[PDB]
Amino acid sequence: RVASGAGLPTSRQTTIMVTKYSEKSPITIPFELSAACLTYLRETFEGTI
Amino acid sequence: ANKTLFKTIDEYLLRAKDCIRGDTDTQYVCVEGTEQLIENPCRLTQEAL
Repeated sequence: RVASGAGLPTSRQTTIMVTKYSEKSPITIPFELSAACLTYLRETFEGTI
Repeated sequence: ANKTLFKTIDEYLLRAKDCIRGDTDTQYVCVEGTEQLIENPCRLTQEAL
């Protein structure tokens, strides 16, 4: 603030507090897998090439 | 304001001011000493533009 002159309505010592929030925006992706890669991922038959 | 030139110009710098408020939409005469005054050269020249 600033000191005032004569006959003028002076200032008063004031404070001000203010909050601020977080805003969420989640993101996602779907991705598909067939049943073939599922049944062929951990499964071996006859040991063929 | 018929005085000598130096006294008239220091009187113009000191006192010859309009003192209009800016809060209202029309041009009321302001309350005294709250805001800064409005000076006018056309007060000294006594002519309008």
